[PDB]
Amino acid sequence: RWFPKTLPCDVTLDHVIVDCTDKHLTEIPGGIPTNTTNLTLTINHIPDISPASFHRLVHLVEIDFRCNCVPIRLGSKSNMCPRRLQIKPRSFSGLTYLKSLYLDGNQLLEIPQGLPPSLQLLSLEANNIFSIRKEQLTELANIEILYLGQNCYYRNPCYVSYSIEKDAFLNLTKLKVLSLKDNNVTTVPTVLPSTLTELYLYNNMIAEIQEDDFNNLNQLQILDLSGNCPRCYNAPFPCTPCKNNSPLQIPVNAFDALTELKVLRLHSNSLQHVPPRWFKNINNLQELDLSQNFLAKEIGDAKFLHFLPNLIQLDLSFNFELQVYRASMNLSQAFSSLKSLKILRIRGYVFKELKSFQLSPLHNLQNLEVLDLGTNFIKIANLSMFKQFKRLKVIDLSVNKISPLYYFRYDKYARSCRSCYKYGQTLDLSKNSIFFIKSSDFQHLSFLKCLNLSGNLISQTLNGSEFQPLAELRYLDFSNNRLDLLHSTAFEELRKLEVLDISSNSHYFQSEGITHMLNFTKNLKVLQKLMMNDNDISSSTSRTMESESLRTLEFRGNHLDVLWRDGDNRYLQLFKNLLKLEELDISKNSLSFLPSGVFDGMPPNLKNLSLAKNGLKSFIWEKLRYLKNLETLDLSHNQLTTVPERLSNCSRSLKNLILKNNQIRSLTKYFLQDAFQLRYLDLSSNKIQMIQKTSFPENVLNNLKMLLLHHNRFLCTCDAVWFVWWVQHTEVTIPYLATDVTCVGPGAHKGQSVISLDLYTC
Amino acid sequence: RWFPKTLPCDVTLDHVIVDCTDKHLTEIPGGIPTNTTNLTLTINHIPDISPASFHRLVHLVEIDFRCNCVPIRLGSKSNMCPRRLQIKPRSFSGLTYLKSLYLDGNQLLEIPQGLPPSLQLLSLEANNIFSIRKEQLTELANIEILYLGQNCYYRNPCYVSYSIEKDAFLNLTKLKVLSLKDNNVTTVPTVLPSTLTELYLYNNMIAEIQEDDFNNLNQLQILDLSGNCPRCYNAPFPCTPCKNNSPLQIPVNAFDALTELKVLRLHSNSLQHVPPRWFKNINNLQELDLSQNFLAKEIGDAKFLHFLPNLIQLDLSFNFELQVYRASMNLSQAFSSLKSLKILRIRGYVFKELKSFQLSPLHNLQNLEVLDLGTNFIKIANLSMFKQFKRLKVIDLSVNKISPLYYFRYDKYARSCRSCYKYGQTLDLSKNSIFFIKSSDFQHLSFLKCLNLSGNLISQTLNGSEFQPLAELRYLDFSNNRLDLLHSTAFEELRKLEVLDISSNSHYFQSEGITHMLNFTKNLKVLQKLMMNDNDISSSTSRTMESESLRTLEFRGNHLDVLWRDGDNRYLQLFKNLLKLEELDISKNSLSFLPSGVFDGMPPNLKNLSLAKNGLKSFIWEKLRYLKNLETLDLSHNQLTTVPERLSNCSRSLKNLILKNNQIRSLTKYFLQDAFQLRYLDLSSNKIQMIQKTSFPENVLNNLKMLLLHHNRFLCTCDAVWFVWWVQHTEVTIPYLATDVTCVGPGAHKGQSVISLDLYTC
RNA sequence: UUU
RNA sequence: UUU
Ligand SMILES: *[C@@H]1O[C@H](CO)[C@@H](O[C@@H]2O[C@H](CO)[C@@H](O)[C@H](O)[C@H]2NC(C)=O)[C@H](O)[C@H]1NC(C)=O
Ligand SMILES: *[C@@H]1O[C@H](CO)[C@@H](O[C@@H]2O[C@H](CO)[C@@H](O)[C@H](O)[C@H]2NC(C)=O)[C@H](O)[C@H]1NC(C)=O
Ligand SMILES: C=CCn1c(=O)n([C@@H]2O[C@H](CO)[C@@H](O)[C@H]2O)c2nc(N)[nH]c(=O)c21
Ligand SMILES: C=CCn1c(=O)n([C@@H]2O[C@H](CO)[C@@H](O)[C@H]2O)c2nc(N)[nH]c(=O)c21
Ligand SMILES: *[C@@H]1O[C@H](CO)[C@@H](O)[C@H](O)[C@H]1NC(C)=O
Ligand SMILES: *[C@@H]1O[C@H](CO)[C@@H](O)[C@H](O)[C@H]1NC(C)=O
Ligand SMILES: *[C@@H]1O[C@H](CO)[C@@H](O)[C@H](O)[C@H]1NC(C)=O
Ligand SMILES: *[C@@H]1O[C@H](CO)[C@@H](O)[C@H](O)[C@H]1NC(C)=O
Ligand SMILES: *[C@@H]1O[C@H](CO)[C@@H](O)[C@H](O)[C@H]1NC(C)=O
Ligand SMILES: *[C@@H]1O[C@H](CO)[C@@H](O)[C@H](O)[C@H]1NC(C)=O
Repeated sequence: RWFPKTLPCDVTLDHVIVDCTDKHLTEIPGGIPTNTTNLTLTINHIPDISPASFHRLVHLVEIDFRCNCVPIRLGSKSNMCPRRLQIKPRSFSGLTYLKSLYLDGNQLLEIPQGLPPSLQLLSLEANNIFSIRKEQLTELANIEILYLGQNCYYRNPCYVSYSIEKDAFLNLTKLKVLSLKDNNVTTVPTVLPSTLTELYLYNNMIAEIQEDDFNNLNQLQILDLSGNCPRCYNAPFPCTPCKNNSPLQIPVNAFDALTELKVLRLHSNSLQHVPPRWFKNINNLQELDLSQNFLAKEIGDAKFLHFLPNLIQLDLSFNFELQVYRASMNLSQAFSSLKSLKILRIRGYVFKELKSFQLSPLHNLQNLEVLDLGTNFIKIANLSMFKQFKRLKVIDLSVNKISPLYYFRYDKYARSCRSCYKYGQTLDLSKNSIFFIKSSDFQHLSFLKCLNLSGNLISQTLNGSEFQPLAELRYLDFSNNRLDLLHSTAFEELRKLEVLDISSNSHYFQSEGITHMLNFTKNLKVLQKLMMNDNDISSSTSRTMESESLRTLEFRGNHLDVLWRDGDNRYLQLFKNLLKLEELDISKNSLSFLPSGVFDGMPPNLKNLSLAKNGLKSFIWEKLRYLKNLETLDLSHNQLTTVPERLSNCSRSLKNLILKNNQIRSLTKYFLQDAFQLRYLDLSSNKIQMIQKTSFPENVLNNLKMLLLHHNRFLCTCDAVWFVWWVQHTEVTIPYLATDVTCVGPGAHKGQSVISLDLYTC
Repeated sequence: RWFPKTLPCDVTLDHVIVDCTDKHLTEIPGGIPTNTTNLTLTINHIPDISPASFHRLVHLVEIDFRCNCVPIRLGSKSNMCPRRLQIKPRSFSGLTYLKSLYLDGNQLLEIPQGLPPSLQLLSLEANNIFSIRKEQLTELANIEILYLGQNCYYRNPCYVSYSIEKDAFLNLTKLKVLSLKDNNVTTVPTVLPSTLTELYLYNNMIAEIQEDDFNNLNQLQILDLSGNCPRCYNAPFPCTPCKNNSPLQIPVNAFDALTELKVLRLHSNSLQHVPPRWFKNINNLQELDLSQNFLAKEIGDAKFLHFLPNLIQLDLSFNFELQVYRASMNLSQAFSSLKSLKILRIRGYVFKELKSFQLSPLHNLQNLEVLDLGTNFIKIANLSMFKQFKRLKVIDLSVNKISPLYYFRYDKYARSCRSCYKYGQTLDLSKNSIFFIKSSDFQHLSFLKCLNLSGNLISQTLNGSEFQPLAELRYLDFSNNRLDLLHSTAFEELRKLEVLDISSNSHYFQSEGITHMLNFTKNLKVLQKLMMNDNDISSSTSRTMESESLRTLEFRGNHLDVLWRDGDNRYLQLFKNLLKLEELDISKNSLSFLPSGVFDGMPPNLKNLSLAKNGLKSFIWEKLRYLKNLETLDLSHNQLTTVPERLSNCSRSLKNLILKNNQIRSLTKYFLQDAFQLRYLDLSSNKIQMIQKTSFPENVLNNLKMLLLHHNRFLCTCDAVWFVWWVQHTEVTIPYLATDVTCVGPGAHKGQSVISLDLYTC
């Protein structure tokens, strides 16, 4: 480079994007390009905005000035904002091309004035604005999107009811989206402009809908009235219900004007009845969320479903009656109306026994993909019943009591300041009480692609006779179980098995004297991936694992340290006969060193090797000559103190060397000499002081995709003159260059960034 | 003190004990007291011993010079010993009073010569000495104890058979203890001096005992011949069996001379028969270890037990037949002979069903205390059977398959280089497959004091009707289960319950929508201690826990960070009504801060409080005024950067302040002013540079039991003059004062210990 | 850093 | 650091 970075911001270029997110700034920086279209300054501590702020920046279409002063309870309690953001007059009115402005999370007291007529989007979430006046909104003639939420709630209280003048929004003739969520609003702020497409009014104090409230809103596609007269039972937040357990009162004709309506969410409204009359003039409804109400009875009746032939998703989760364990699930025949239904969820209805007939109302739903009966405390269920449901993508019985955060969020859509479904048909029996299994349990289920048994009781000496019906099965998640690997024939029946997870089945590996057989993988002739993480495996009766197919083995969280104890050669070839193995994760095996033999004993095609988080205190680098196809080596989070004298005499194939979080204090004189194949190198979080040219030749350095250097101990004396220069001028990506690549001394420069460092005197 | 305090060694004083264990020394230090009786230099890197080594140290009775050069595979692989310890002539022969010498782990090639005639004990374990000659042993006329083991085994191989000359030990007329374990010895080194009391010959290549091998050893109390013709099945180390699965051959009359013999260990000898004839002349046998042999059949017969009326412990663990799941436990009636038996262990016999009668041979054993049938894969057992065994201290069924390292060590006695039994009768059902429970399961067991159900399947909504027979129960370990705390009546039946462990029952706390009732503790009117660690508790339907009795609550590894989320007051009194609570562990709750109300909401008698390992980034010290009985505060492993301006305006009662492992860079000007009650203060592993007198006044400092200062960033300039002086002269214990309390600068003194620092120039 |  |  002719001139160094200097600017503390990622200047991408598409549109000219300047991104100064979380750069510990107290002023907008100098040097921002004149052609800047989008400028982001979110999470900084810039205490004011003036006409100087954006003076030259005439082509700005977007300003993201979020979270420079987030409200006290929302922010960090180490770094509390002492004084609200100040916005002086005239700061925005120069900006003719400005289309989006984001001033959320700045403790603003009022809608900021003097905004340009070009503005289409204004976002003021998480401020202290709880009174909307018509006069304050006339600057927004041309506004289309308006976020006003999260200014009066339990985490950012205003201590009063929210106030919106009569007809405040009406003369916003182009307004499409309006969000007043999380605000302590008491009524729908009539009259609303008919142009509205989305209206978010959830988590508020609206006790009633008047029948003229949505009179003119023909174009409305999304309505959310959730959390008004909330159902408070086991709320993980402060929850005040409406008096007498009352519901949100919605006149039978309240929706008659909403012809175009695609999404209606009535989550947590304490509803007991879903009067069919609501939906008379709503033909095209696609999505209905009725979760967290009191509709256990209404689900038996449910006449309203007769008016919903277009409905793709219906949510009836968490409608149980308190203190009531129903013996079964009374589903309405009405459900058969729901011709278009792709997704149905009925978690938290709370019943003991599921029988095949209770689901009969759904048998003809042609488009049905997802049936979710999770978290129902179901104790009894003949799983063969799902023979009818071969066409379903997912059948979720997760969290039950079978044995042969989302619904409880306050605001799941809240914005920040910053799987095996793809294998085919899936039956999720996770987190259930299944202690024993046998073939009959899976009879008529030969269609299943993924079976999830994670988090059951299964404490069984699997012999190959247990999943015998499941010959289409590609994925078995057997994690968080108590597999007893006595027989090498475990899992051999699953002849189509591509992926097996036996992670966190440590129980029986923790006790001495117990025969385990890790050689069970010869039998599984299509197995691509095996996960046996966190099993505490320190003993094995067989001494090799063999497979012709296995590409990936995750072996983290075991005791290879015991198996490879110095002077015990028995297990040095444990992975040798995994002949296709490209990827081996042996991180967290409390390996303080590697005996000779470990690398010779690796399989031939090893591409990607993780020894992360072991406590490695030493490492013979020369032994990487045995791993002739090695491309990524992960030695992160260890106690290594030195790099090889010559990486090119260790491994000519290595592209990615991860050394972050070690105890390296310098580099060897010719470290990277000749390592032309190297592309990525992470030396971050070490204790390096100096780096000379001999170690980091330009030949090799300038071909790196990335070089990570942050969190070291750089000495910024005139001995550092080459490195400081090189960093300052190189094209090579070096993340955190303007935040965490800093000098620690000498004196003057202590704390100073290497990129700002001007060492004239040399 | 008049003089620092410069020797790098704990000078205890009883006998004058000088201990320089692990002090990174390369020479014996100067200044060792002339009256030194015991000197320890184990784990250092002192490369030789000379007549200078001990010149002045004339009263020495013991030298522990262990592990200054441990063998390559036994030692650290970062810091491998480059060259064996050298012992020059005349180094020991000045020491007239020397009685013990420990030169283990120094890579010595030969028994060191020139030793004094006063010497009673010589230890040479973990060296490279594998040939014993008579000539080399004549210096030891007066030796009583001789450790020669661990010079030829898989971890420290000599590559040949061990050699002992005929009659090598015979002219050691005072020899009592001789250890040749772990040595590749092929025969008992005859003839042995009759004076031998203990003889350790385990883990060797001894295929046969000749009948003259122990002819003259009337005084022998302990014999160990274990691991000779080892049973190699699931050995966690390299194990070579005798050919044809042969046993260690022991002539029927081999023990006839051993009249005094108290302990006989025949562990891992591949024995099939225990011929009664062995024990004909051994009256007083107290301890017999027959574990890891092939005695499944012999246990049915077992005629030899008839000759063992004095036997206190019998071990028959791990004798199962490979590939054989016995339907029951064929115990001999012979067992009834064992009148004196206190402890019996029969782990790893491997059977399916235990019935009450199989134990009938033991019914009259009056002195029986411990019956251990662990690790037997027992699937069925009526636990009421133990009605007969009310007099037993412990009944261990740990590691089984019931549902209504030790035996596998190489050398368990190997030396290093450095519970609820007390409640009464105990039934350990740990690590079993018990999924459901009910009252009948515990019928006739009302005698039990401690029940251990740790590590079962138990996934049940305990209602108070499950342990109803157990009214003497003082201790329930319910850990590593799946408690479902739906009912507040859980555990109320156990009216004598002093201690309850529901730790690591996180399963059902990890899923949303599930009602949990932490208020179950009101009912339990004698409960002293409750452990509910590692439960992931982030949701609770009740908002208080009440108890009149509870002294200790361990709540580590939960989510108080969610329960006390800023702006949610509901849980701020969660512990208030634990009225007798003296001790609260709320470490590992990922608490980045504490909201106001947390300390006002603590119970009145809180004495010690742990907030360790939370990520605390700040802390209002002034709110410790609410904890008027606080005595220990543990804020270790957090991100705190400052201490209070005045600890005495925060808490006048605090005795023990633990601040280790934080980010403190300086102290407040008057930190400890007036804090006369303070006794312990740990400031170790921070980033402190200077400490002035104003912060650490003498009147407060000199009353400390302990002050921890290591692993800081001390700047050793003339500004440090008071602190360097104070550290140098004080009586107050400061651990690691000569190892990890060091200057980091300026220049000259970088790395130097504060205690050696001479500041004349200031 | 003899397990 | 809007969950
Ligand atoms: C939502 O508005 C209500 C009232 O309209 C606020 O509740 C009042 O709070 C003040 C100060 O705490 C009390 O003195 C009053 O008793 C309350 N009035 C009524 C009528 O209930 C509430 O604080 C607002 N919510 C938030 C989160 O700010
Ligand atoms: C124990 O002694 C045997 C000799 O009985 C040693 O085994 C020899 O090892 C060398 C390796 O260099 C072989 O070439 C010999 O042929 C082996 N001989 C036999 C008879 O097995 C053994 O190494 C010794 N054990 C240890 C642990 O040092
Ligand atoms: C087969 C049922 C009981 N069983 C058993 O006899 N054995 C035998 O126990 C011994 C140790 O595993 C061996 O003889 C082995 O074959 C067992 N080993 C394991 N791991 N699990 C069992 O359920 C079990
Ligand atoms: C009691 C039998 C089934 N059951 C139940 O009805 N409930 C009810 O389900 C709802 C959620 O826990 C509540 O109404 C609760 O009372 C349950 N809650 C838990 N935690 N565990 C059960 O086994 C269970
Ligand atoms: C830039 O701004 C426009 C309008 O605000 C927006 O639609 C676009 O996605 C923004 N692009 C980026 C990368 O921020
Ligand atoms: C199985 O269920 C658990 C939830 O209990 C989930 O974490 C996991 O991703 C699921 N497994 C797969 C393969 O989808
Ligand atoms: C697995 O291991 C043992 C040898 O330790 C052997 O008995 C068994 O037959 C092997 N089986 C397979 C399927 O590889
Ligand atoms: C000191 O040495 C004697 C004799 O060698 C020994 O018996 C004694 O226990 C040792 N004491 C201590 C405190 O190490
Ligand atoms: C219960 O059993 C486990 C062994 O599985 C043990 O760790 C624990 O200490 C035992 N509990 C008590 C209270 O002794
Ligand atoms: C608190 O009590 C004592 C200090 O008196 C200490 O031994 C104990 O381990 C401490 N534990 C916790 C959890 O605070």
